Amino acid sequence: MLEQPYLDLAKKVLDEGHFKPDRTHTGTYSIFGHQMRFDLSKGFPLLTTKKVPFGLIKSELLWFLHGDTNIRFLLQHRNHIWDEWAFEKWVKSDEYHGPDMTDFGHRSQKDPEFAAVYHEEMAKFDDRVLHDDAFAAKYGDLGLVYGSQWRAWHTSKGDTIDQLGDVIEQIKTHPYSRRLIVSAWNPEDVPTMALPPCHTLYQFYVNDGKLSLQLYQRSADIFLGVPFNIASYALLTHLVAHECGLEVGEFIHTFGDAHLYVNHLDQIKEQLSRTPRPAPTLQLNPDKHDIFDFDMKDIKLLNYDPYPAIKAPVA
Amino acid sequence: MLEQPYLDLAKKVLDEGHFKPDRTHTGTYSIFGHQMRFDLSKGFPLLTTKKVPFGLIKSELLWFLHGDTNIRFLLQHRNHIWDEWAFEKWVKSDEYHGPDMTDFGHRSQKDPEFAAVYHEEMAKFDDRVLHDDAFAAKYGDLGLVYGSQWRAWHTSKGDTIDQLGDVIEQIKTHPYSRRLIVSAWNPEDVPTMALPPCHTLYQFYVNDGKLSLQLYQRSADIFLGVPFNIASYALLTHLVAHECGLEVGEFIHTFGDAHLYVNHLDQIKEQLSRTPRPAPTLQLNPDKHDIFDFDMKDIKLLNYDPYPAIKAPVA
Ligand SMILES: O=c1ccn(C2C[C@H](O)[C@@H](COP(=O)(O)O)O2)c(=O)[nH]1
Ligand SMILES: O=c1ccn(C2C[C@H](O)[C@@H](COP(=O)(O)O)O2)c(=O)[nH]1
Repeated sequence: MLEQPYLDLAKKVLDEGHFKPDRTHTGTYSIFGHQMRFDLSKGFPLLTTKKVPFGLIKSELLWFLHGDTNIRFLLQHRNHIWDEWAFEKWVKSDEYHGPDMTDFGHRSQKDPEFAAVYHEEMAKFDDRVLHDDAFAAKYGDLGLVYGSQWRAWHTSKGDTIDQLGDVIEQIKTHPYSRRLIVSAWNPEDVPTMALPPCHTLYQFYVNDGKLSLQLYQRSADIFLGVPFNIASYALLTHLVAHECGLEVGEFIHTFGDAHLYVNHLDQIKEQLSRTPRPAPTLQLNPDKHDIFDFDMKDIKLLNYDPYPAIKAPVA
Repeated sequence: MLEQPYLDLAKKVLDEGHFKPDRTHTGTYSIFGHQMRFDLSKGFPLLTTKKVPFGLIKSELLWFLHGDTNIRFLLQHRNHIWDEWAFEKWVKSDEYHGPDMTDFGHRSQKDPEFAAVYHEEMAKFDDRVLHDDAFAAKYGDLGLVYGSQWRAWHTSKGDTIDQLGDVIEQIKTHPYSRRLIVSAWNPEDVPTMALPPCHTLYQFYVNDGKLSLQLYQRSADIFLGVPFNIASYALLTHLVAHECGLEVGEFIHTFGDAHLYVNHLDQIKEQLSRTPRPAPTLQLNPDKHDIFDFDMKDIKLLNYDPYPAIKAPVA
């Protein structure tokens, strides 16, 4: 059905998987080079064989579209995906006096109480960001995330480029350009970076009255991370169709290392026995139109009827 | 056989082609999103159903690998592909006194003698670049081509980054990195550019002892331009295997708008009736090893037995 392209992508790695060590050797089955297409006029690519939080997808897409870099917008939308990127530098200088949280990702995972001390000093940190302009301003700002790469590229001779906002004036005035790319990869500040962008680039395209978008994902954690990535970029494809006064066609996901983290093998076999359900259908607020100054309430998901959720081990 | 992935890519555009105007409306049949793989241990992807100049492929790849930007290296290797990018600014100021060559690409195409005056003032220009250091230095330097993007990215706080030379120290010391990308797309100087890079990026990958490379081509002229692109990047895949002391696996070509220029339809039907011949096999000089300071003589093609050539109308 609509997601069938996803569930085969997980079976091919279950058959071509080269075991590849990486991580800290930790374990992967991977393929290199894969492309899967979703026809967004049949429905929205949110999985029906795992319940995926559409709420944490739109909160983050609209952080991206507002051009935002600050953990504070996400936290005051209960969406906590980016938190330890900034809870990481909290565990760094000056005011960091007290607990350990020392490359903590490792020890909460293996912990009775290392994790709860991790878990509390983190909400200490979080309801701080929510509450003082100076802490928030200092440590809640990640610097180089997608809102800053998409809406403010940093130039020599200091400017900021709005990459997004210029390819959409470009899709309004020249529908047939093959130069409609946004690149989240700047190669200058990429070794001075903690997580090199994974959505490296995407490219839109107008065929007869309708818009599509293709994405180069440099590395994708098949089970835990692709469920979420398919709907973030098939959301943005509906939103820029919205603003360009166009119709909606295809979302093409193309992949570099597509992998299955090894600690995740029993779980993805379980969803692999489930049978699809019909996918939801997304509609968007008709009367506001500039997506950049949209809020949660203008995006709704109807008839999402998921299977239950499959809980992680994480990546 | 080995190239069979190419000839089907031309038949799918002959069946899915949306006619798309572009050019100056001029004419195209295109698809959006396509991926074709070549297993480089069966042989080299140079077409056997068109004779493709392996000589103009390696001259240009080694310009790229030397980090060169100057029409002069290519001209003193009889390879003239980049010439009118710099013959274009010749038709610009100061010393440009005399002929017309005014967006000339158009009028030589439709010309009795507009073209020969185009054709002579161009060799005037060419054996000039070959002969004075100042003209050559001034107009034979294109500025932003692949040697300058691959081997000298331009940073804020003026440096130049060697993108290539760092991912190969990276493939020698960390074979399993999914962050091995080179991007030829800088989004700052891309509207102040005549031809936005078409090979936007590529990404290498080490699976068990062997190297592969995947390429995102933003726009590719199926008949006249892909024959050449497959062997330029499947050359570079053999050359960096060479230097990393590794083996050779796959070349994955992934595509954005793959198109068939309309003036080219009878010609690509003709090659489409030909039957493959076995592809050549490339060997490289064993005893020199740093590819960056290689010359023509270290790359040889054996048993290339092509069909005849199919002459263009151009793109
Ligand atoms: O939603 C997400 C989150 C993470 N990753 C990945 C891919 C790898 O598992 C890891 C990044 O590691 P590198 O590929 O950058 O080493 O995170 C995704 O693909 N999607
Ligand atoms: O060897 C080549 C030469 C040119 N092009 C292309 C693609 C388009 O035909 C044109 C570039 O036009 P834009 O896509 O940049 O508009 O040149 C290639 O793909 N390969």
